[PDB]
Amino acid sequence: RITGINDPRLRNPSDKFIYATVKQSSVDIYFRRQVELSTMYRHMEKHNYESAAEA
Amino acid sequence: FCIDLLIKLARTMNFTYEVHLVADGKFGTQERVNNSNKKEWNGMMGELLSGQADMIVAPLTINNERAQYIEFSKPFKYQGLTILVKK
Amino acid sequence: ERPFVIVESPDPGTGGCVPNTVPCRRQSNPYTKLCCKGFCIDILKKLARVVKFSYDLYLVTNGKHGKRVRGVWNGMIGEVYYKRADMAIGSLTINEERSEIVDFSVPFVETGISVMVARTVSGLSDKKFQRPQDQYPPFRFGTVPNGSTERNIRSNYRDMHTHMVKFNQRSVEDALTSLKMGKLDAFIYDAAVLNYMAGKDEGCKLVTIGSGKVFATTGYGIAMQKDSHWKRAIDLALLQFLGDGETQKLETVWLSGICQ
Amino acid sequence: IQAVRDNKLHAFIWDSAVLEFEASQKCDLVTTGELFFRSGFGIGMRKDSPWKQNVSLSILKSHENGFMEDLDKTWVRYQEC
Ligand SMILES: *[C@@H]1O[C@H](CO)[C@@H](O[C@@H]2O[C@H](CO)[C@@H](O)[C@H](O)[C@H]2NC(C)=O)[C@H](O)[C@H]1NC(C)=O
Ligand SMILES: *[C@@H]1O[C@H](CO)[C@@H](O[C@@H]2O[C@H](CO)[C@@H](O)[C@H](O)[C@H]2NC(C)=O)[C@H](O)[C@H]1NC(C)=O
Repeated sequence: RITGINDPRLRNPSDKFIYATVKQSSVDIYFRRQVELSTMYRHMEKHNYESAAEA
Repeated sequence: FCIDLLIKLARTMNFTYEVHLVADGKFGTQERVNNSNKKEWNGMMGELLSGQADMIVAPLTINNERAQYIEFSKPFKYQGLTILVKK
Repeated sequence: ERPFVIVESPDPGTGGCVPNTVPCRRQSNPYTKLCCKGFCIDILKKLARVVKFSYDLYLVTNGKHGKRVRGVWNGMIGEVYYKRADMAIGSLTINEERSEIVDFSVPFVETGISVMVARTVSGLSDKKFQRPQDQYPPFRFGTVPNGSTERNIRSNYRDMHTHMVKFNQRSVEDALTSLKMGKLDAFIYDAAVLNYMAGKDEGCKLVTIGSGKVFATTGYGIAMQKDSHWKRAIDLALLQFLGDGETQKLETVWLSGICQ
Repeated sequence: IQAVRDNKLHAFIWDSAVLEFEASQKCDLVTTGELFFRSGFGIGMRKDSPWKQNVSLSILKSHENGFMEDLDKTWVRYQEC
């Protein structure tokens, strides 16, 4: 159905698919300290549910 | 191929050429034997450095080490490397 | 250039633009500060970090690339010729015309000349572009003027030039707009930019057969004023950059494709 | 080439042009995958000799007019039988 972090849909974000994570988490720091992956944070900071299992 | 290119080149710059094959057939890398730390050249590159040669016309590579001692020209055919298996 | 050197407006309020970017200054000879990032930007950053030199980024105003019209050189080539700029970087091909007065380095991106079409021609010698006087008039190949291709088509098919006065003459994106509309079906331009732009598009537009039919196979280089010793140094470094697979990484972080 | 064809060895690692022509030339052999390194051929001589600059200009001169492409087509096109 999906793949790891290799697809161009994640390398180049698409308007159809939406990638979101839990805000204020360790993954936020992990994606906030990678040189090449910085742009994904640009997507992630755009819309990520500041939430929990509700999300 | 290369000799035809050589003809087409010499037809333009008033050339007279004497062509002779390499001594051993090895392309050429730096080679250092014990009691001699300097990696002396061996091959047609070493023959060119020795003084018997004046120009090399062969499908040579443009790796970093070769450009250290010898000035090259603009490449005329880009390519890569590949694997051959019986099939 | 669209994929290679990208210019962006500065940070929201600060002025020092977003990290992973280099400040650049467009001159008028309002020196507003913009921030530039891209392929050549990182290439130059690594080169300066490895040879210990400092630099500043300056753009040009007289034309995009520049040609020797009326025996006077405009553009980046002219700027380097007049010694108003010591180096030139970015989308600049190599050929005999420019090589007379300006030195060059070892190429690092293998370019070419290819034909973008819709989703019929298999070479310059094809009857279509060779003697276009048939019944069906296949019209308006792009070939953005005063660039790097007009001098090439100047002595490859001499009759193609005067037939080619009317075309899409706004930009590379205008050719895509006209192809999507249908006012034209022929486009001829550099291989690298066309491949990159055909990589990412809704659906996907099919270029011609591929790199197997590129004309005038050359490579993008770096211009510099003649007799500068600096050249030799960077030349060696460039080869080392092909050794560590640096080109593969710097391309995959700037090149991709949804169809290609 | 003879050894690996005789199944003494299994695969040969070599430049793309030579094998790309020979596979279509002899018989029954094809290469798999693509390049993992990219570079081209060139002319080499001793440092600081004008022949170097002049032939470097002449090579691009020939490339512009399709002489090299025409020669390559002539000498590799009669293959893939
Ligand atoms: C190639 O040269 C032509 C001729 O100079 C350029 O076209 C000129 O563009 C200016 C822009 O304001 C006009 O004022 C002139 O009237 C144009 N001249 C002609 C003859 O059309 C053209 O812009 C150049 N190409 C590029 C890419 O700059
Ligand atoms: C190299 O090619 C050039 C171009 O033909 C020539 O070199 C000199 O070029 C200038 C400018 O055209 C002439 O004024 C000189 O007379 C040329 N020198 C010679 C010796 O002819 C020449 O044909 C080639 N060789 C050298 C050494 O330059």
